Amino acid sequence: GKIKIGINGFGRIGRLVARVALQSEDVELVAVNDPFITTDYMTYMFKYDTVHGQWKHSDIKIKDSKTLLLGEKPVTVFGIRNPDEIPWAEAGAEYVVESTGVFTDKEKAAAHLKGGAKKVVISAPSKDAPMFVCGVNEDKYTSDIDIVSNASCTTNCLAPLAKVIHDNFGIIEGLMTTVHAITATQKTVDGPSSKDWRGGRAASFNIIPSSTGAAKAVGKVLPDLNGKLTGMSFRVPTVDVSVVDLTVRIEKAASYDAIKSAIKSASEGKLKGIIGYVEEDLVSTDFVGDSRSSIFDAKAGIALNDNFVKLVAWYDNEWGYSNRVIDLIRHMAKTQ
Amino acid sequence: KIKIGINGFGRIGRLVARVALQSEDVELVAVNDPFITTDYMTYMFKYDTVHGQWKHSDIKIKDSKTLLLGEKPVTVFGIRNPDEIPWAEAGAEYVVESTGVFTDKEKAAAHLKGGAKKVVISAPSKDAPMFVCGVNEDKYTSDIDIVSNASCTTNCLAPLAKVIHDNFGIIEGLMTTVHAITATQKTVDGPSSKDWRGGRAASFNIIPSSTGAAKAVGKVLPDLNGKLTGMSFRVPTVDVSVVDLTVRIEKAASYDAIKSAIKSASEGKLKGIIGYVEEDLVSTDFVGDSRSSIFDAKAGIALNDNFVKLVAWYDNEWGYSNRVIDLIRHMAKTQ
Amino acid sequence: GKIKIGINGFGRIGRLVARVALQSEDVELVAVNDPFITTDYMTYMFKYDTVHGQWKHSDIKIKDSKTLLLGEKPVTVFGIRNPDEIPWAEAGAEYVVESTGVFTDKEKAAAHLKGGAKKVVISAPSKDAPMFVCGVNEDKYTSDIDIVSNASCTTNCLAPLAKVIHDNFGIIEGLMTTVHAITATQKTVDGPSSKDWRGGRAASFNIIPSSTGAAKAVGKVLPDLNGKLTGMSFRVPTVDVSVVDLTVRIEKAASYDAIKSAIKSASEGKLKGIIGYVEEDLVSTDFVGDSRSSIFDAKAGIALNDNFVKLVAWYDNEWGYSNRVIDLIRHMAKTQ
Amino acid sequence: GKIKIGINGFGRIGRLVARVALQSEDVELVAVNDPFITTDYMTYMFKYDTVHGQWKHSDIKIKDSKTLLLGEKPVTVFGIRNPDEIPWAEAGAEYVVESTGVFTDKEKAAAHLKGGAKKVVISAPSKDAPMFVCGVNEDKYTSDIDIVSNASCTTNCLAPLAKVIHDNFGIIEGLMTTVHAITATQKTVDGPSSKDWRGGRAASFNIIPSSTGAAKAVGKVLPDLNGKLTGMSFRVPTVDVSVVDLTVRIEKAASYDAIKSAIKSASEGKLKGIIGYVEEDLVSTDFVGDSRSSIFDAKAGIALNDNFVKLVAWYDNEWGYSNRVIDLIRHMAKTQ
Ligand SMILES: NC(=O)c1ccc[n+]([C@@H]2O[C@H](COP(=O)([O-])OP(=O)(O)OC[C@H]3O[C@@H](n4cnc5c(N)ncnc54)[C@H](O)[C@@H]3O)[C@@H](O)[C@H]2O)c1
Ligand SMILES: NC(=O)c1ccc[n+]([C@@H]2O[C@H](COP(=O)([O-])OP(=O)(O)OC[C@H]3O[C@@H](n4cnc5c(N)ncnc54)[C@H](O)[C@@H]3O)[C@@H](O)[C@H]2O)c1
Ligand SMILES: NC(=O)c1ccc[n+]([C@@H]2O[C@H](COP(=O)([O-])OP(=O)(O)OC[C@H]3O[C@@H](n4cnc5c(N)ncnc54)[C@H](O)[C@@H]3O)[C@@H](O)[C@H]2O)c1
Ligand SMILES: NC(=O)c1ccc[n+]([C@@H]2O[C@H](COP(=O)([O-])OP(=O)(O)OC[C@H]3O[C@@H](n4cnc5c(N)ncnc54)[C@H](O)[C@@H]3O)[C@@H](O)[C@H]2O)c1
Repeated sequence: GKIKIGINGFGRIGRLVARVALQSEDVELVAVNDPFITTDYMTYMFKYDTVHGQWKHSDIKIKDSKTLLLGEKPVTVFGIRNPDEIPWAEAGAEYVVESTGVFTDKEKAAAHLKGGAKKVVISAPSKDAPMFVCGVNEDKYTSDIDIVSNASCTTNCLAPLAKVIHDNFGIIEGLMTTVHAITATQKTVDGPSSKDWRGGRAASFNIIPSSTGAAKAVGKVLPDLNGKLTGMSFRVPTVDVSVVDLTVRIEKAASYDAIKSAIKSASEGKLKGIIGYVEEDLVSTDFVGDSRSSIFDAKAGIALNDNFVKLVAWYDNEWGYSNRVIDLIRHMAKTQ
Repeated sequence: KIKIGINGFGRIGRLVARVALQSEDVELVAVNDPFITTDYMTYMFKYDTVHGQWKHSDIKIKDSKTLLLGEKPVTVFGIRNPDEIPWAEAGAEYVVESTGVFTDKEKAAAHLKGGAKKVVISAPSKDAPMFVCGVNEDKYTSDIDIVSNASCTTNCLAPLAKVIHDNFGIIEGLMTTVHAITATQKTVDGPSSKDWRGGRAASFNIIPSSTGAAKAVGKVLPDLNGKLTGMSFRVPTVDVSVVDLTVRIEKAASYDAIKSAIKSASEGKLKGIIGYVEEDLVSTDFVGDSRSSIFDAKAGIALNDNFVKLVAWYDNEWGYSNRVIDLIRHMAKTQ
Repeated sequence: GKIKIGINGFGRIGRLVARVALQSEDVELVAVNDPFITTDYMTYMFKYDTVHGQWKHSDIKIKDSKTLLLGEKPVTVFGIRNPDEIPWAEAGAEYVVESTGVFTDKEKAAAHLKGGAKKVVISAPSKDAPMFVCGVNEDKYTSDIDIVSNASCTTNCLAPLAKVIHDNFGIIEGLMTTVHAITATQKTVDGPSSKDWRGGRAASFNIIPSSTGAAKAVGKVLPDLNGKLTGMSFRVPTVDVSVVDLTVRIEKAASYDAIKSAIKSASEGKLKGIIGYVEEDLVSTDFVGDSRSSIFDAKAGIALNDNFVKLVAWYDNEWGYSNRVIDLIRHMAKTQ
Repeated sequence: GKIKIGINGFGRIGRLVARVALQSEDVELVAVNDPFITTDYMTYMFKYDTVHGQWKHSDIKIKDSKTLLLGEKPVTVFGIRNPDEIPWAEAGAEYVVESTGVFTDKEKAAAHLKGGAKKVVISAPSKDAPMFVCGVNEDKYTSDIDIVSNASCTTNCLAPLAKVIHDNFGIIEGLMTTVHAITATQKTVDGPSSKDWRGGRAASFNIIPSSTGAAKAVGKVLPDLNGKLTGMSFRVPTVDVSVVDLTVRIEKAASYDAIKSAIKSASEGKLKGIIGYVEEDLVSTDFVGDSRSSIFDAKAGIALNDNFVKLVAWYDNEWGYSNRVIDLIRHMAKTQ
């Protein structure tokens, strides 16, 4: 080991990927860049979390103007806006997590290579960097690629479920709806959002529809499913945890029980850790802190017939995805 | 000149009263609720968290058993059993059964003992004839004294499905409703014997729930019996819900063809029942909308010409309350 | 014969100040500037509102890139960043409502005079522009003052109440707490807020303590109270409508009924329309749309004794204030 | 050996008092009564919680329809409405936690004795049963008392704070305000609530004033402060964690720093575990899970002068209080 990483954008995903790395045995966080959060403010934002509780694993302290100590393990802090000016090499950061939400293009994210980084993992979909979803197509990653995308948390939820359903029963066509928690891009009160008008309306007092390429993106990581899936979303007044509502038409007829057995076995086999399976009366909060990418809700789903069903799968959009960012880094690091 | 009474002065009861009191043809003459005194009733009727204060008329008490809406008298009852309510004394011909505990045909029929002539159950009934305005209210016959106006969800789903089925032919469909919280839910994790998920804190959880609204469409549109079903997700909003209907259709149709069909329907026969919008609206923009189903053109999406996802809004409280009154109007015109 | 005004910053307050003007008999909105809201987006943001309902008093349309049509009446639209670059006189705007939140300094707010504007009303506290509060000290205004502040929504609620109490009973000292709805400066989720750390935390899932000079500002508009009042604030998960909680030790002993009586008298007299009086079991949503600056809740308060009492007054922080912005302009227009 | 307790009313407090017992080393939960929660349903309500996470401390099994298995320890389950009919003795429950909220009268709670219980601790204020607050007057308890009250969560937060301020500076008089999270007695939508009209209004969409004698109650556990304190509450849209806002006029002049010091000193000494002290930018969710009764927030408070100040103290109305119920039981058992 240890695998040395840096994080650009110490936000919801940035801070949680830090918790995952800090709690790991094989990954070492060595640097964090965010020009909007000072070293001092960084210890506060990292220690306290409205959703995932207070950090109690180690002690948080400031060594100096730009060095955090987690315990004492040292973490360099940067406050640079331009990625091509971040000296990642100085801190030994081999892998950089691009979780700012503004450098998703391959060309922008590649700016990190200038300061000495060897690999960059974009914490969101990318238009030109290849996307990988763990448990679905991460084995397609080749080490000659230096900039990749870990897709969206929604694709990480739907992709695993669709692969199981497709492998077992064959998917003819499917439509997805995700009841999604509010996020950083939304507004507390009605305000401007030029590219997403509905997105500008007060987040916690409205059900706000939105478009999403998360379902269609499944066709990129699973080519056989190209053009057979798409969907949309409804952002709702909850702080975290979202759910996928997949309406699918399958080729091979199968009872609901049959579908439940296929998912259960997958959650216990090759996709253990990625896809979960519950059969209780759970609600959103019960999934806070769940590290799986997709937790199938057995009792919530409903079948119209043996070839037309609606499947339900939860996902802690912040926690599960953050764990997948790390898992993808772990796999890239084990490649070759 | 239609005289009505309301049993259960709750969310639906109070709003149905607002519609009636603001109507020219309907007259509320009596209200019954054992858990709300006459004085408290004036407060619960005047102030509303979501539909604003009532200023249409002055609200005052005359006596302990009589309210005055500006200048019209409204008798107040506090009876527990429906078969003890002297509806006729107040001259109430139609009784809106909105308590939520008397949906059985035989239980609602209790209002007839007090002299009521017809009863309209503000909810689905296991055995009472069901009618949805704009869908099958014309199947109503004057010999029927007890009917169901179905659920707000079914009122949203039914009209829409009828338009798509008649134009395009729905082979199969699955619906999900993102629904506002209601009175049956809890503020904090509490006991809900018949619905565990529903006992969990209402405004701090996405809460899955089962719904018969989709299956009930089969009762008002026979050709869709067994062709639809679904579920629901209760979310942290105070009112206004939305139906997401995914359907496979017989006749191939572009999304634009589907939009115009709905738009046409909204400007014709179903005008006032089904609405059509093509703006970036959100939930609160629908508070106070009297339609049963408001199609969101921009929210919906189609995978191909035979498989699509349609989105329709509905103020579960206000639109339904209006339908309750519309059914009464229709029944009253039925010889 | 109308007072021609313009609005810089088409936000919560700018948009509602616009609703008030458009429906008035004496003020005419002739121009609005907001570099973040295009002309067509402006018609959408103005028409629909999560808290105050849809605009139905008149039709809304776009005459041209650059002109709106509010019930057959034209409103010029600008999208200029720098205030000194706004051609207000072109639109004929005599009064400018500075509601962007970023130009509260008297010398920054004065940039509007460059474009031909004659008077500027800052919709917020100002460190160097004088503050006036309707019902408290607006008559102190003289026509040679060209830049003024309408204070804060909280001071507009606190000032009138404090005045009545002080004039009748004499305030020895007081401490205020405002349980305030969330606003645009807050975040949907745990986000950066360098000047107000607490204010960065998820808005609708936390009680959030906050500093405020609203009680201290009372000294500016009411000299004899200078230094005798101060306070704090808690931001809670509501969309609009706030409440002031004033605890005061008074010089003249008075029963709670006598205190209630003084406030009622004022609400029916000199302070009608500014201070309101309620004796019913109301809650926050019952005040949405109330135009008063301070609605005294007679039942919610409690006195420990005849010289120490806790008084409660509600205020639609958005609507009440917006109406006061207009009332101040009307007053200034009548001066000299 | 172990203090064997029984719980009547498996609600928020009842279930969290159970978690505390089940995690202690000295307390043994042996019986639970709740006629509205079946034995099977009980495991589900006990295991998952919207606020305090999933119970992971020990496994949960159902031995049969009358008993649960928690970490191999049997817990009898009753479903009896009338308290006088619960055979506490049969289970071995010595102390009974009366947490239904309907049997707070001394004579009504005494019903638990006819079934075999020796002591009854009511988890709410009582009109006549002796009230005790750990760290304030729990030593006033005498073995001849079999039925006591552990006061309210609010009085538990305020009393310890007032005791410290009074012992150090002397409290001449004070007025309190509590910004409180919603509770089970409130309603999801505007519904009937005859004894509390405001409390019938939509809980998560309104700021709801409410009366409260939690402040007047301090004079009960703290005789010297009788008639020196009172106040009221504001229920707001949060799921848990409330805060006390105390405005007090003190006798001995003290700078804010000296007051902070006195509180920090008490939090590290005699009142350790009861009173807490924080000097950071925290928000409500940061206190979820805190076991103290009162957490002083140094930075949130403000002083007008050395004799008139506003003190802020947080409390997880659910958790802090549940821990104190166990502590009161511990003290009673230790003073048999
Ligand atoms: N929140 C989720 O549920 C979720 C799940 C999966 C993927 N994502 C994706 O992760 C990304 C970040 O999402 P988030 O919710 O954590 O956002 P966020 O807003 O919480 O965090 C983004 C961080 O980027 C920082 N930042 C801004 N400009 C910067 C710059 N030039 N250099 C360095 N740092 C900068 C910000 O100060 C902020 O702390 C987005 O692309 C998002 O779509 C989010
Ligand atoms: N709220 C909605 O969105 C909605 C929409 C459509 C249909 N419905 C249906 O309407 C019914 C009521 O729903 P709601 O949300 O208005 O509920 P609610 O709880 O707000 O109102 C029900 C009222 O019934 C009263 N009541 C109880 N027992 C009574 C009795 N024996 N006699 C007289 N009155 C009595 C209550 O005191 C209460 O005021 C239910 O069957 C519900 O499923 C609700
Ligand atoms: N919302 C309230 O409760 C309230 C009440 C009283 C006073 N205020 C004060 O009013 C001001 C605005 O508050 P708000 O809640 O309406 O804020 P907001 O964020 O809703 O609106 C501010 C508007 O300013 C625009 N803007 C930004 N930069 C600009 C520029 N250079 N030129 C022109 N427009 C620009 C934005 O695009 C936005 O639409 C603040 O100073 C605030 O303190 C707010
Ligand atoms: N934050 C808080 O919620 C808090 C803090 C301090 C004190 N308290 C007090 O604790 C008590 C309970 O409050 P809660 O919030 O836990 O309420 P809750 O409604 O969550 O729980 C009460 C439980 O009592 C059960 N119950 C009802 N009648 C019963 C009977 N006859 N026999 C046995 N069980 C019965 C219910 O089924 C329910 O599970 C109240 O007196 C309250 O004032 C509450």
